[PDB]
Amino acid sequence: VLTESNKKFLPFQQFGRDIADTTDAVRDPQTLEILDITPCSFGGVSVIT
Amino acid sequence: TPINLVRDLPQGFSALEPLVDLPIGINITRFQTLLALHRSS
Ligand SMILES: *[C@@H]1O[C@H](CO)[C@@H](O)[C@H](O)[C@H]1NC(C)=O
Repeated sequence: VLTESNKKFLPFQQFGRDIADTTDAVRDPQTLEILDITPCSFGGVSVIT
Repeated sequence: TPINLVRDLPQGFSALEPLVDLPIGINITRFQTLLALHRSS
């Protein structure tokens, strides 16, 4: 999900990585908008019978 | 950074943000600063 980022990316910075080196924020190449990235919603499915 | 001291490099922390990558491919093994002079031997 490409939500509007609150991160204050410095002018030289492009990305932002997680503790596992997964990018959690990105810099749009065409505009200086900072976009933070959250994983697509997931979870287990359990059937109650 | 703003400094009001002329010697004894002040303590504390100050990061150096990258200012230019300069995609160059030379070898450098001898360095020499280029300093102006107050000419006014
Ligand atoms: C250093 O640069 C010189 C160029 O004068 C070159 O001849 C030499 O091979 C270079 N050395 C290394 C270790 O790259």
